[PDB]
Amino acid sequence: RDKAPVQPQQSPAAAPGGTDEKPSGKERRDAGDKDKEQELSEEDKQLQDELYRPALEELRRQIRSSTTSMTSVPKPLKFLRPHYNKRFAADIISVLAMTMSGERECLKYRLVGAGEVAKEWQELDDAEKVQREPLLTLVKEIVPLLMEIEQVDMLEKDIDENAYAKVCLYLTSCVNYVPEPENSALLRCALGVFRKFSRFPEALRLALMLNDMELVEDIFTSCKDVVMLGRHGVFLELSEDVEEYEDLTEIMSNVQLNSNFLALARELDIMEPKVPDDIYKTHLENNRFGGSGSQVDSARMNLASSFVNGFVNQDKLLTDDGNKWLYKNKDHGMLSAAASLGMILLWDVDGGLTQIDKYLYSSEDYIKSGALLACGIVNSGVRNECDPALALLSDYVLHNSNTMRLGSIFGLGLAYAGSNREDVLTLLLPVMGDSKSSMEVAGVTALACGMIAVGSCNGDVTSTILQTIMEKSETELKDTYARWLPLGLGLNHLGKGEAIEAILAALEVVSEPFRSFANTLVDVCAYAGSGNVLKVQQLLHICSEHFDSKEKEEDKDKKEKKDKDKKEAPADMGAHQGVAVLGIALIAMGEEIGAEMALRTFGHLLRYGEPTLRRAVPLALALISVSHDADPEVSYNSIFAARLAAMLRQLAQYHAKKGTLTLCPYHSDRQLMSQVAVAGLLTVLVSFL
Amino acid sequence: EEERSKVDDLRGTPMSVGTLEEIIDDNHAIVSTSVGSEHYVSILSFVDKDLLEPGCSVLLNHKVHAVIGVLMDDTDPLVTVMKVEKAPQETYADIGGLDNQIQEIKESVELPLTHPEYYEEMGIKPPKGVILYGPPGTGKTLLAKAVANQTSATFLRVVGSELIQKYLGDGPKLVRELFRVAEEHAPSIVFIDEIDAIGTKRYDSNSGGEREIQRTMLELLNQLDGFDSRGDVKVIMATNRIETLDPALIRPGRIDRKIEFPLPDEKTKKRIFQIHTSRMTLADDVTLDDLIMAKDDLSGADIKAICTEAGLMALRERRMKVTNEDFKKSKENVLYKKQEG
Repeated sequence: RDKAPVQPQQSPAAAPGGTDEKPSGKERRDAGDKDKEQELSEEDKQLQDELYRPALEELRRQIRSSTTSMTSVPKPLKFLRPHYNKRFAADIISVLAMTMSGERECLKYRLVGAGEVAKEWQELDDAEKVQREPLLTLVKEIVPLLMEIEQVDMLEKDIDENAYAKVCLYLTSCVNYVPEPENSALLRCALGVFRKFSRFPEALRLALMLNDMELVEDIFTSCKDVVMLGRHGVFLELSEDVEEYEDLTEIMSNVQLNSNFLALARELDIMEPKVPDDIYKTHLENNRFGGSGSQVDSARMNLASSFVNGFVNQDKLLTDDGNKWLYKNKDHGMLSAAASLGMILLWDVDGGLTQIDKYLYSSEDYIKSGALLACGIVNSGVRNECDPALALLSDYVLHNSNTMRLGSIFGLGLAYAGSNREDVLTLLLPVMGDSKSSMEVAGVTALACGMIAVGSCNGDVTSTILQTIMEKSETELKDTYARWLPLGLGLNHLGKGEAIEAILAALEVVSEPFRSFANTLVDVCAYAGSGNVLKVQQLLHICSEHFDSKEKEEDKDKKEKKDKDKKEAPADMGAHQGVAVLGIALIAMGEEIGAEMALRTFGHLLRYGEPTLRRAVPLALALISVSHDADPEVSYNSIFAARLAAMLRQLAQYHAKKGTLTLCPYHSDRQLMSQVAVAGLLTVLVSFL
Repeated sequence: EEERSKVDDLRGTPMSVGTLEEIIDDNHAIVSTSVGSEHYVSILSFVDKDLLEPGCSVLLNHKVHAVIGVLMDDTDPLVTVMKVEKAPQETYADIGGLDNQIQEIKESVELPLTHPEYYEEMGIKPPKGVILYGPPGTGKTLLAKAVANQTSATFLRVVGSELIQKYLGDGPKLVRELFRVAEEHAPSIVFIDEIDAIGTKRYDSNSGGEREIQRTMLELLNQLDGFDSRGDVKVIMATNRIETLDPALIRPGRIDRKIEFPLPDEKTKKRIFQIHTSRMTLADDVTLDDLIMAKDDLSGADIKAICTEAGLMALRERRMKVTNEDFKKSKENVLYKKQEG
């Protein structure tokens, strides 16, 4: 109707006209009024007036909430103590209490730091449990633990909307936009409601982000309570890091309850179903052995081809293909070929000893040292290959068993990940105290103790890596030491959630840009990735640093950091000119499934002229795809037809055919512009089943 | 560095716009540009002397008229009619129950680009394209297939031979560039909607006779035949009347595929209907089944557009909710639309 009968009712100040007009306005409050509430300029004078004055607070929050305010709007509701499935309930509850209580939670969440906003927050939580459309109420009620009692208060009936919808969008947006400390509340209260619930790989991805040891005991009494079985042994062992299968095999070495979790969840039963079934359902032919194994000769390309043939795995045929192929081979390639029988067969525990045993203790140092390297390759649960190598290791400067130290300290780094294995590190004290002029002694020292030490409890600054810091800064020689020791330093820094070890090594370490490059290595490895863009604008500024190798690793951190929100991962690094930066993006594509935009970047990155960068393209190019596939390969044949390029092409052919185990060895590969002695360890980036 | 501050004087002060025409094989390029002015340019920079090619434009000095640089300029009606871009939001999950029809073209939309390997592992080379058809008026339901194909590569949809029939040939030529600019955009996909060539008879503007319109379609395939073109542009083609097309279009391509569009059945109409009313809130008495259960031989467009009549009166009352009391009674209007119209 017209506002002529109802409009001058705001003019009197008598109590009965208010106490019946406000219930009369409550009936018309289903649409608020006729219109956009142009009573405001006349009824804002009624502020100073004071029985049913909380109903006057309802009118006042109704009209101030009706037009616009950020702090004075929820003040009549916090003064009101709301009192006295509907359209009106959707109005004053849904949009008005959602937006109004939302700005009260934001304004007091940023302002003060009461219980009133907790009571209103639980009331709105209950009202949106009535409304039952989550998603927006949830993401609003994150920013007020509050979210803990919100989840256990909310979770009674609906499982997959809160679990799938809430835990999907808030897990992804929590690692994406939100900083870290509330993600622990996600993980713990999600451990509560998922502890109530079935389909346990939600809790196993909670074990992925948590890395908790109680969780695997609860999910093994519960996932033994739910008797597939060896398959969750498989992605259990794939999912788990270095620590919790050794803590798991020690507390389950105590209890075990059927001993089949000691069978599955240490080793050997992720791997017993696969390799026969790998032979069975797949049938791989011979003309890539012969054709791709025919790609000419030259003891390099041929040597690489042995590696390519070797990583073929239809039987361990290229293993037992005669003799005179390794006799053509030379020292560090003899390491690569002695380890290549390791690479053909990362299973066959009993067959590993009886195949490598001919090449064990042979006439050649590289055959025996790469042979124990192969013993470290084939398995990770044997630990009886240690002692024939372990006993020999000491040489005190540069004898044979230091190369067995390289293959056996590295291959034993492949072998075990304990709570903290300490006996092998007490063996590692005369290794770094030995300090051979061979790089990969301290190389596989840092990398191997890092593989022992990735997933440490927020890292540690213990005397192991503290000792290799002090003995690192002891000798400033052969800067590959100053690169690959901060490798294993940052590997021990992995396992962090909140580590101040960048500040600790910042105080101990920093100097002339060898150890400032150590500073940027700890800066890389301590910062795995979250919504933490301040180090990304730090990346923007110190990306322009005149020393152009802290540029290399510091800009190289990007594929670790933004690996999930990968749409921003295309950047203009190719549009820059510091050619190692084009190398950095060339790393940053990598190996996943590799969409058309990535191969489109390999359109330009495929065509470059420097042999380390033209060498650098087919590696990640054929890692990212594990004609179509062979079309860029024959395009590389069109590129060259140097020797490096030929080797790079061979590597690409090999490629053609946050788990830390796939995170380490390519950052171990990042110093490739060097000797084949370095490439003797190039075959230790064991990141594929 | 210094070269930039050196040849700018030779360029300087201004430079004209020429039209690249022909070459003396010594690389002295004879051009006809307004008005018909020639020149001879063998100059060392920025060329790429070969590929600038006859039938293009150049930029000439004043003294004396040497082309020091070239451009690719469009704009033009050529590039404009192909694009942009788009990828509308609809998907191939929208049309259910016909999956047997799209699962056929699934490998046809998939195998090029995505999942290419078993094409060349078989090595049998099936890059033959597709043809489409169906009753009564369909092909936007096939656009519901085509709106899904936007997830891969790049696409252009064209309608008819109309650009030829607007005037005496003119040849195919506007189709020629549209065919060979798809080579410029290759790999891509191009589709022509509901070929009306001899299906429809009369022309707009001036055209004739039959043979010049017959041959511009005959050249359409004969250019696509082709001699000898690998270029894809995987060719999608459709007309809802299989009669009027010259049957010889099938054998060169697409040979293997012309999709048959089945008319909707009872449960397909049920599968289709709720996708619309999912967003439009129905009242309590509204039921999907009974209405379309009694109604026969509908179209997906109608069963989509039957909800719009309730989007009037309920929106005339400004109501978010559909009412079957209207949706029944208002359906008579769309029923009157099919019955009397």
